[PDB]
Amino acid sequence: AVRLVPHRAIYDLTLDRADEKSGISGLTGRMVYEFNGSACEGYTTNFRFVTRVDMDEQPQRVTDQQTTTFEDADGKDFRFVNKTFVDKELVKEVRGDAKLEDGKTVVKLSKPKENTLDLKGTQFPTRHMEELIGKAEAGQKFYQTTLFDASEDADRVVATTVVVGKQQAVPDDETKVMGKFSKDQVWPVTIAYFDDKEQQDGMPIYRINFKLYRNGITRDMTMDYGDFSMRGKLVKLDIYD
Repeated sequence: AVRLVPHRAIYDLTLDRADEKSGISGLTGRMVYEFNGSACEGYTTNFRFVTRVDMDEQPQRVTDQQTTTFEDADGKDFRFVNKTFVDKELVKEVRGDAKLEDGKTVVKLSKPKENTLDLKGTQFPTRHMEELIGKAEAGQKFYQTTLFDASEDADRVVATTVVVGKQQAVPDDETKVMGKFSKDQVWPVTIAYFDDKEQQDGMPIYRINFKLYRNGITRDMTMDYGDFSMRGKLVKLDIYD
């Protein structure tokens, strides 16, 4: 019984920490997230991820990831498109479908190649987000689950461990931008992503920390990619009707 609010949110990306291994000297970027739909309607998610990464030796590299998804009301279907541009050239495109039928996840992909995949039964991003809020509202602070998000190659189920903290409402730069929801409580949330196939030290493949609102909005993002981490700060929030 969670009602995610339709909105457009623009985040400004900055470099948090850089490993020597990474070779990254700078990273500025932006992310634009738009989410619309309804339990009756369904959910449409549009997002673009742009990172300008500086390398000392090399010329700048600007990666633009553009994606669009749709998830059905019942949460049994999930349509997805992944485009990735490197210095303005489309270098990767991922496009397919997945359905929740027979406690299995059948993934039908249009691109790069035409392929079907029976995977482990799971949940999709809107449902998972909804479960995160519910568990949080009901006082839960630690749990394990799986997810299919159609990121990277869209060929697997990811185990996600969620850790929730105490509700806080500390006004910051992000809050001023938001408006009416600016004075609402948030839950600190850390999601660590694990894959069964291999872990270097049982390390998660990716980890993100964020502050989450009851209505699905999030801010104060930090993405740990391993060697390097990125920061995402909300800079503009548009609340739809």
